[PDB]
Amino acid sequence: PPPIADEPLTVNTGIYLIECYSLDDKAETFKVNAFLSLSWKDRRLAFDPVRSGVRVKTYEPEAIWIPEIRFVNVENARDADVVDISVSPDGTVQYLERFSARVLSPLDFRRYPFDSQTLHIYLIVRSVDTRNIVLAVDLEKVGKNDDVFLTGWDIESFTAVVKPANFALEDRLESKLDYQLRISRQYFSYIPNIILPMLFILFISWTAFWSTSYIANVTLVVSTLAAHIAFNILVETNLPKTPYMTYTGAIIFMIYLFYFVAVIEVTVQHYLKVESQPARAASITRASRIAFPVVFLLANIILAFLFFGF
Amino acid sequence: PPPIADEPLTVNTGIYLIECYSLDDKAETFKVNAFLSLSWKDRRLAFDPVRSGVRVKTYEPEAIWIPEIRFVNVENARDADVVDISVSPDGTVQYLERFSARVLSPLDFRRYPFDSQTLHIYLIVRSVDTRNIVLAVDLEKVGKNDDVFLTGWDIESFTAVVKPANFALEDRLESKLDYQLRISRQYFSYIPNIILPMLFILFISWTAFWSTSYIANVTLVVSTLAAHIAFNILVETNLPKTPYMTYTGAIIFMIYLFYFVAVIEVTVQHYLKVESQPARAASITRASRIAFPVVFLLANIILAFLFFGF
Amino acid sequence: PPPIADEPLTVNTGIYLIECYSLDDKAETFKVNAFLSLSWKDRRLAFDPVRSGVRVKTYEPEAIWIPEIRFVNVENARDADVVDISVSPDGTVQYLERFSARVLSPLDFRRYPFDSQTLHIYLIVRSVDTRNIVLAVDLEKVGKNDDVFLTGWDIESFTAVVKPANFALEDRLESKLDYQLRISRQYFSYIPNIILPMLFILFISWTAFWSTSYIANVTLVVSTLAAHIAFNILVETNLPKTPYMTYTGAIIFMIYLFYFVAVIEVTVQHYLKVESQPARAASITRASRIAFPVVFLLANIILAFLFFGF
Amino acid sequence: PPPIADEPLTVNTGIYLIECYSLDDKAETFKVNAFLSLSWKDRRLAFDPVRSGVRVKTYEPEAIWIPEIRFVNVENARDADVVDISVSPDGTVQYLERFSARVLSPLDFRRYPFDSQTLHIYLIVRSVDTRNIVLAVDLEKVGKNDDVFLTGWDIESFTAVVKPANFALEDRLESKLDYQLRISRQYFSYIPNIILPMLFILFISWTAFWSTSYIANVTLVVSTLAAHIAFNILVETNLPKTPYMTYTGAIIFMIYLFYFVAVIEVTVQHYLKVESQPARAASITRASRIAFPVVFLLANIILAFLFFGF
Amino acid sequence: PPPIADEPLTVNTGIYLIECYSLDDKAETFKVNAFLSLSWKDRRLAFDPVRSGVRVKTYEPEAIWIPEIRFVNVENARDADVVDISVSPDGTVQYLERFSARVLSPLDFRRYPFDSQTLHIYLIVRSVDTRNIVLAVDLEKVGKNDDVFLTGWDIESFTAVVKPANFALEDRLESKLDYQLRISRQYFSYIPNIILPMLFILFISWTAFWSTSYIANVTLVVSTLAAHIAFNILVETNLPKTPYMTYTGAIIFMIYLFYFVAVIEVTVQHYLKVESQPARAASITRASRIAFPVVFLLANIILAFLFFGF
Ligand SMILES: [Cl-]
Ligand SMILES: [Cl-]
Ligand SMILES: [Cl-]
Ligand SMILES: [Cl-]
Ligand SMILES: [Cl-]
Ligand code: NA
Repeated sequence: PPPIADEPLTVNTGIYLIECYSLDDKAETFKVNAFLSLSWKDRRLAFDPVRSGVRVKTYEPEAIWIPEIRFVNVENARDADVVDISVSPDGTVQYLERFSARVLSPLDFRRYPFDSQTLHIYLIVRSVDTRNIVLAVDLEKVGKNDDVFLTGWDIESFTAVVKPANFALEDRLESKLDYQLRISRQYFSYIPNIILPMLFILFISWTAFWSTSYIANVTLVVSTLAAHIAFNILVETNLPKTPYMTYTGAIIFMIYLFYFVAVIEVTVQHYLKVESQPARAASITRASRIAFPVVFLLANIILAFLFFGF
Repeated sequence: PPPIADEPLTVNTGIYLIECYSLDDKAETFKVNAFLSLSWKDRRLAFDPVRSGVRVKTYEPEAIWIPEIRFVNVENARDADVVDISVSPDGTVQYLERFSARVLSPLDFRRYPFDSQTLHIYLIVRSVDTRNIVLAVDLEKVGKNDDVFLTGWDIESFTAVVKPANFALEDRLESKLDYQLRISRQYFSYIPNIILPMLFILFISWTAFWSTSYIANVTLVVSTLAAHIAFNILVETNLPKTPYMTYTGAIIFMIYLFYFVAVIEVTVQHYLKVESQPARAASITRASRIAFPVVFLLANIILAFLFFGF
Repeated sequence: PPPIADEPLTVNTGIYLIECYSLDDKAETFKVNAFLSLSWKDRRLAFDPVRSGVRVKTYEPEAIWIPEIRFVNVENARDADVVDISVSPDGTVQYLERFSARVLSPLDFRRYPFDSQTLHIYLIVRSVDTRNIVLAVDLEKVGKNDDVFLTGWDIESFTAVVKPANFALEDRLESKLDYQLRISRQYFSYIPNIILPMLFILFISWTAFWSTSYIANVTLVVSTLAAHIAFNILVETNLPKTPYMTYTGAIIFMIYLFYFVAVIEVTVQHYLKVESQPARAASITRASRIAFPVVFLLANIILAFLFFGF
Repeated sequence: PPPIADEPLTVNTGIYLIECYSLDDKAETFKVNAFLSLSWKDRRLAFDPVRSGVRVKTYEPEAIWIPEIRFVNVENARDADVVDISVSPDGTVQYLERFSARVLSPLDFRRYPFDSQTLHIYLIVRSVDTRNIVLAVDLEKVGKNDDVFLTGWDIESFTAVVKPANFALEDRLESKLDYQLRISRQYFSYIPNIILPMLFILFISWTAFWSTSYIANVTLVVSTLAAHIAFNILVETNLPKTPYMTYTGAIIFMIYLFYFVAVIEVTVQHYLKVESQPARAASITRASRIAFPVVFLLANIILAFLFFGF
Repeated sequence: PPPIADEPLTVNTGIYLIECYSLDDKAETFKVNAFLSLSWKDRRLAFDPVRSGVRVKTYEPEAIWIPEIRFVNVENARDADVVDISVSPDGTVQYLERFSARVLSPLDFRRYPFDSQTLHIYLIVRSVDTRNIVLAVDLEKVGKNDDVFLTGWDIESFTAVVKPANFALEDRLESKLDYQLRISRQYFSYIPNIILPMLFILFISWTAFWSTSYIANVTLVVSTLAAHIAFNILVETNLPKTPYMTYTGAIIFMIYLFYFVAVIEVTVQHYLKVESQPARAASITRASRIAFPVVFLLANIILAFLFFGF
């Protein structure tokens, strides 16, 4: 029974985040729990405060026509309880539900761990026999409690794109809204647990530049190479497989390269010094001691600029 | 109460993909979210545009006879919300639901990670008292939304096989339709994370051909063997166990052989060179320095041709 | 309202496998999706083709008395949707449902990975006021679609044990039927990924018989020992804890022993050859070179006979 | 509408275990599938065999008053299908359901892997308008199926404590019954997969007492220590964190000590023999060769006695 | 349709914890099973004990108006069974349900494993047309059974904050109540499994100060470095990623630093002693032997004070 109309029906939406949680990097999903609030004019429900009863009447959902509002990107239909439906004298219906869903929104891992993400909640409504278009009432979209926390992320803002995207799908009009939760990863913990140990085992690796023993050098460089393989695995398992190159994906690969030519060096110095050519072996190692750290820091400046400063 | 009929009821089908997600290589399952669209003529519902009310009349599912449409490959029956049901005057019914399922479709791992897959969604309907045959009207089959993304995969196309498979099952005829989602894996991230590190440690393995010390060579070759074991484990656990040989399964196995024969060699060189026979020790080691890369690259050309070019 | 009867009621059962999947070795459970088909005579529903309507009458489940058929081994009650109910003029009811459950059946790992299993689906019905006995209609019993696949398994047959097992449970007579799905693991993939690498690292361990270097030998034997521990873990974690000895559990253990006495040997040779007693050390090692492969191949002949050929 | 009562209603309870499964040591939960049977006198339901119908008639659950029987230690309320309800002419009601739940009962890990547990299923009933008390009818509590199995566990018995604990909770009387499933871990597989390898790498560790080589000793003792850490990890991840000390927790911890002072020995001997003090170095090592196995074996006697023999 | 009122409707609340379980550190959620008890005056229900039946009358929830009481920090709506509804003649309703939910409360990992937590359960009710204020009756709040246990945690208390926080949300008043479960972690098992082994491998690492062999020293220090990397991973994977520094995260990091300068030292000793400057190379190593344990103990006092002593 949609309200009989001379024009497009505006349903006013707002979302108030109550709890936010389980951001899944591999899955690129997050779970949300909130108030969805809808409001629309059905004048067939209009009344007189004095002549009709009291100020607002409440109906349960089976009474009224309610628009079917679905979230566009969600694994399953949201789980919702209807909190209230209240009709105002002029025919204004105010609906409030409390819902929970896990949303599917893509993530950009290019600056990971140093990445910020903008999560989307898309609302659509589909027209039949009268047009529906969604729009946002900003006073009920303000959207967060001060206790809302998303673990391991700082929550920057929750807002909505006010103009909907109206389009045709299978010979009917659909109206879509984009709600945006922007967040920034807390990169802190990555430093003691990942970045710094990586660095230590690399530096320890090239400690072999002040040594002449082939077996101690092989032992060093391959030990440290092992731990770097473990860190690459540790990191890679908690990330999805991207078509593109992440920032620490880049530095981790770069590191593989430094390990390779460090092994080339130790091998070459050893060969030279069983060739009775210790002058040239020694001059290579003397050089590496400067070359390796410097080219590392240069490559890292270049890399960092490439990912962040461009 | 089926529509009483003069011959088979054609149910016209379509699927419009909204979301795709959770492609599970081990499970060989993927999760889909879509519009299922059915239309059929039940003339008992035919009516009067002028005499009765409005142009098109709408029903809820409890009123009308609906055909029972099942998916063949699914863990469970779909979770569906009925979006709308609309009947036209001549008795044409248009049914629209939004469903979610995890589909069970087999995958071919032979060219993995460079593999391409065709996922299937099967619709069957079972007849009673008159035959039902499902068929596809392409305008509601057009499938993909343009933002459908399957993480770590490129979605190349979504189409439907127009001719249904009509056959006999338990003394009634069933009609089955095959919808096909073709996709290709994104192999990129495999290169920095698996292939290149694998190659690097194999090369580091061969650095022992320019050394004469048994212990540094053993240390080298068994260390790199260790990391290669780790890679074959990492790779193998994220894959199902196939009756056939996968491409990177082949290259990984081959790598095992190069490790073994490398060990045989270092062992042999050391033995010869404690046998007071450095002429043949040195000549073996020198030979291997050319032999191993050459045979590796030849084996890889042979293999790549074997898997892809065949 | 059970059919009032002059005799114990035969419910004819049958199962048609549509989907098979998720065989979980650790849990010893597998998931199935199929047709359950029932037929029984309720004469109260009997009617006349000529005077009564025409040939077959259809009911909803709430119309008819339906027998409660439960699966004996299932974690939870199955999820079933009723496909059809058809009554024939004489009072024969033909019921058809589509269900999905995870069946819980024990597995025999003695010959793992080279092993066959017989999976069971048990149906009971519980009698009241009239006896129920279940039995199978063999032609509504053809079990499979030609598209059923169980990952990592070859499906040999799906049949039903024709004579039911009738017994008393909680002071009433219950009737049980045994449906049997026999399967054999595809051992292929175990060979390149587990078995052969295990062997290689064992042989690599034995190169220490051609070396007199204590440290290169200790390095060898403990390195490969490490890899064998890793393989033991890889295999055993994907298995349940059996009260008995699995086949590859045995060979993995046997391998542990060969590693131990290899360490003993390496130890004894080094000790003998630092006491200036190299003659007997050398002849020990010489012997080992023959003994270890000989006793390995023998122990394995013994074991393989013991598990499979006995 | 409870049965009109001149006294407390005794509901007679019984449970028949059908399937048992998923004992989770970490969670301390197990999953059960069984018959719950209740019986009580509701005289309001009394009737005349001759005047009324037949001997006994059947109800669906909302016709009759049924007691609300809940499991006390359980994650969520059970999933139950009501199998039958039968009222006897005198007003005796016999209720039967088949339920499935995961039960939460604590486990005692002190003698693990050699530990036995008693799993509990607790029933409460809560009074209104007349007191309800649960009590146990042993003839329908009788056993499990004889095919009931709990993986990697031997099932000792299933019995019930006949006297209930009737007590006050939130100003009404609740009656609680304790059903006890006694079980014993099957420790077998722990011996080939955990105990024996642990020992082997420990002995291999002590092989360094017959060596004077500093580096072969460090390589030995440190390699084996690595594998022991791997075992400690493997074991501890499948167990919950106890405020107390387990048996293999003790054994593993002890082993750490033996590795440590083994390292101390190796270090002290090398130091002594670069002090040109080989007399006492050799005498230390010579002693260790006896002391380590002896103090180990006696410490194990002490430990075993301390945990098990009390 | 709430009870018609001249003032705010007070719903009196209480929670009695029955089972507690699944505290999840990374998710920062825990699962609870309890009694929710609500009581309020709805006078429309008032009655005469004598004319109608008995003293107190019972309803099913669908008859009466019940307040919608929601939990604030919870993932999905709780699963609830209504245990009892009892109306007193004056119109006082006493409602009792048994619920289970996973609550989402933040955790403070700063002193981990030595950390204490206060978990929160928040109840809101939302006003319409009459104010609702939740408040708590202490007698049905007693909250624990003497058997409530949370694995790996000791439970200090369960209480509720008596004053509700009444505030305005979306132009209706909401009343919120704070129940507090205080728990403290059981750190015991962390000592044998994590802390002490970490310490052993660090000490074993420092044995390299009593040795002059470069290769035995790098073998020592990098082996132990490996095992410590493994401990850091073992710990980090069972913890969430905090914006701050945890206590054992701090000591783990500090340990990394000690490994780094141990490597620097070992490297420097070797370099000086191939530079023919053994006097103070040796005197450096002599110093390290005291310095490292002393600075370790001072850094640990400093750190421990810093975390716990404030
Ligand atoms: Cl050297
Ligand atoms: Cl050598
Ligand atoms: Cl040697
Ligand atoms: Cl030495
Ligand atoms: Cl040295
Ligand atoms: Na070494």
